Amino acid sequence: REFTIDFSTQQSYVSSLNSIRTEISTPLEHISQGTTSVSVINHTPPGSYFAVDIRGLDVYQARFDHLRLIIEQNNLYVAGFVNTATNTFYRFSDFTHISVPGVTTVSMTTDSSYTTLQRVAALERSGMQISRHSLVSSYLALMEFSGNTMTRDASRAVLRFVTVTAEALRFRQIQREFRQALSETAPVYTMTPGDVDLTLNWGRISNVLPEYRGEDGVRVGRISFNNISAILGTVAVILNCHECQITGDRPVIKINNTLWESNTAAAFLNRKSQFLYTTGK
Amino acid sequence: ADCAKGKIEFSKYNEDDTFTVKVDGKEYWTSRWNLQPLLQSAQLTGMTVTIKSSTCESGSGFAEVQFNND
Amino acid sequence: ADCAKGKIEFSKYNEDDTFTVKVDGKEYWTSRWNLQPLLQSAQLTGMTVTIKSSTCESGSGFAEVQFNND
Amino acid sequence: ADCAKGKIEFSKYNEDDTFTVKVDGKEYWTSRWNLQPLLQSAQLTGMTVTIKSSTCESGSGFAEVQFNND
Amino acid sequence: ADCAKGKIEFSKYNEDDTFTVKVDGKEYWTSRWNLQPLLQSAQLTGMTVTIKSSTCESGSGFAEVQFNND
Amino acid sequence: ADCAKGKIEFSKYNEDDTFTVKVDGKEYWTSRWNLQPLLQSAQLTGMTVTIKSSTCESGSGFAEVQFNND
Amino acid sequence: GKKLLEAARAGQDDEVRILMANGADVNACDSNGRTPLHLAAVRGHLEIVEVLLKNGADVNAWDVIGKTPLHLAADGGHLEIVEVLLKNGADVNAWDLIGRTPLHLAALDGHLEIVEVLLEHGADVNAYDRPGHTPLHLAARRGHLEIVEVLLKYGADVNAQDKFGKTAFDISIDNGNEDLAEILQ
Ligand code: NA
Ligand code: NA
Ligand code: NA
Ligand code: NA
Ligand code: NA
Repeated sequence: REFTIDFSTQQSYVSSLNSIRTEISTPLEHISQGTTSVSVINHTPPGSYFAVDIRGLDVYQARFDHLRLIIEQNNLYVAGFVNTATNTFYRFSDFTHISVPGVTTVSMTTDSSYTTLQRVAALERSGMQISRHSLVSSYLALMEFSGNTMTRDASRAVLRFVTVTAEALRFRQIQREFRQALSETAPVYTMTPGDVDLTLNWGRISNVLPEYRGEDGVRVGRISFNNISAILGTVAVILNCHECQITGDRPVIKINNTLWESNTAAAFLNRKSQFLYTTGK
Repeated sequence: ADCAKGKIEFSKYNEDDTFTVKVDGKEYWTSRWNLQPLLQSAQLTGMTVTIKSSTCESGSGFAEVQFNND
Repeated sequence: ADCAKGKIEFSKYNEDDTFTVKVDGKEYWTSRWNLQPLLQSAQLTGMTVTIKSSTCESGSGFAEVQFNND
Repeated sequence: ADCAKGKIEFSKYNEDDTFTVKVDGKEYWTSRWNLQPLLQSAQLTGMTVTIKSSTCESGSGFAEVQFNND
Repeated sequence: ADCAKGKIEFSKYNEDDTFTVKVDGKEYWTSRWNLQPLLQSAQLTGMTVTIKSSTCESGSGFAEVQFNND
Repeated sequence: ADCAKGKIEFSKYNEDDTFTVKVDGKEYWTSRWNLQPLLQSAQLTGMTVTIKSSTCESGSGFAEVQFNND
Repeated sequence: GKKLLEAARAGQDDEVRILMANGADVNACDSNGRTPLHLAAVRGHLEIVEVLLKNGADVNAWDVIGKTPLHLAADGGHLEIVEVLLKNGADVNAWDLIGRTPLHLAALDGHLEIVEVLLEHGADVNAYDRPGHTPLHLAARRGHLEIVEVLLKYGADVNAQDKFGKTAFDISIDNGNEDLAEILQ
């Protein structure tokens, strides 16, 4: 499947993300209001991907329209990008299982991880700015990119694009914060530590939310949701956990009417007597 | 003997550094410090604990306890 | 006496290795190291704690505390 | 030898301060104090552990255990 | 003085037996072992910690820290 | 040197009381007692840890480790 | 043995009497050595203690720790069961492996009535634990002002120092029990 993510306006952008979500995921029965929900990605074979045509970087203009992201559908990772003018798919090294028919595939030495991209980009996501202008710059960098090894600017472009596409698809919080940059005032979106943390906890969040049954709160590691609007305002799409499991097999523990990721509670309840701990050096 | 089996109703760190837990309506205390986090963790996670001891009268000491997620 | 009952509003490790918790608007500190992680776990999980001491003036010490779940 | 690999079915703090876990239907005890909370947290989250010991019969002791991500 | 306030960005135990945490873009360390589990638990649960010291210089030691859930 | 940076694939309490983690396909042990619960908490929560040591071959010891939130 | 110690812990006097009448041993230990008298004593079941003792259950019998039924009674605040154990010959000054008397345990848990009954039965007021902790140190620690005032009244040594030189006044300050500190001034 191919979808467009149109950055022309906040409306076009959110519409685009919502359309993608509806096609690739199904709302959780217990975390759904109207047509805004936390949805679980529908099962698809590994290797299944959907293409995202980037549009609207120059509001409503058919300009800067040769970039397509290839997104692995089951986990929403950006497997690579396609320059549709040259018909070339630059694929990350960890996505050799993704095959795009009809294009020249350039298998890269660079893997898709943020650890790598941030390194090559010499750009940390925490504090990373994204604006319409830097997405255009990002687009130009990707279109100028050629090679089997990502460059700094191409990595910066991918960090920005993954954030506003795949991460926004996962997190309504990021969709909300980033979309402000698309307004006529063209402010700058600055990725926050909290935004980064969400992205880093997506699998954990994914394993927990399906168990939610209206508890007074949800705690997953550093992430806390105090009510359903916090959940909905933050998370839009989660992995189908039916990277969901880190260790163990118990998704959650309800403690004082708060649904905790069990691993989180286990991680602060595994301390022995403090006096013995500190003195036993 | 199995003094009590159930969820911990409350726990309490005492001034003499022992630790009390109320299980199935009876209070027991233990002077074993490492049982403090073990018992508090059981209480927080809703584990069923089985307090075991030579004697089992409420307000009695114990140093054997089984923990079950259920 | 029951000095304060409620959720831990903040906890604080002090330079003298004591540990302070604020419960129901009052601060109490304890020099019992064992209580540090137990109070933090209680704070993290929203346990209702009851600070017990013969002196309940905010700022005073305690070494007895009950932990209750909802 | 790797005696038992699986989730902890129950854990038990013993009167002699050793700590027992039941894994793959067999009980094993350890006197390693540090393993108590580590085994209990593994237990609470369903973490697979591998009990390693010289003897694998239920009732054997162990001083080595691997916490797996299975 | 409140030196830094924020979630813990990373923590690190150093060969010289100091435990560093990075809070609000600044690194501070403590050699109080009591604070290691407290700080790491704060880190993994996303508590807001307030590093307090008379010494707020970057890379300095601290032994006072407030923990808040947020 | 940064020997390995990644999630803990397994941890193991060793017979000599040291504690081993497998990170990036290599095993590292530490005799630092403070690190045991911390490393297990990192494993439980999938924290990326960075093992730093003067030798990086599997089987090397370490006494320095960073706990990150990725 | 397990059934007679479960019955004892549950205070089920007719089940204790039926098991005894079917030949269950009155002295039957669990693992860790806990006997039916230990369980009855910790639960304060007076009736169970009297029927066990009048079936010939050993009053001094010791856990693996060296805790006796009079220690378990004392830990649990069970005044009447302390009094009947003493009146059946239980040693007031029995010390566990770690030197803890019943007066130490009572003090530790704030139980003023059994501190007073133990003192009146000849409990050693100043008895030293292995780290040199007296009842006054355990009661200043844990913040039990009423215990600390019943001690002192009975001639407890306020000057007494533990294995680290630390007085009762020290250990109240280190527990932040300012009313205990005042009472110890
Ligand atoms: Na749409
Ligand atoms: Na759908
Ligand atoms: Na889990
Ligand atoms: Na008992
Ligand atoms: Na006080």
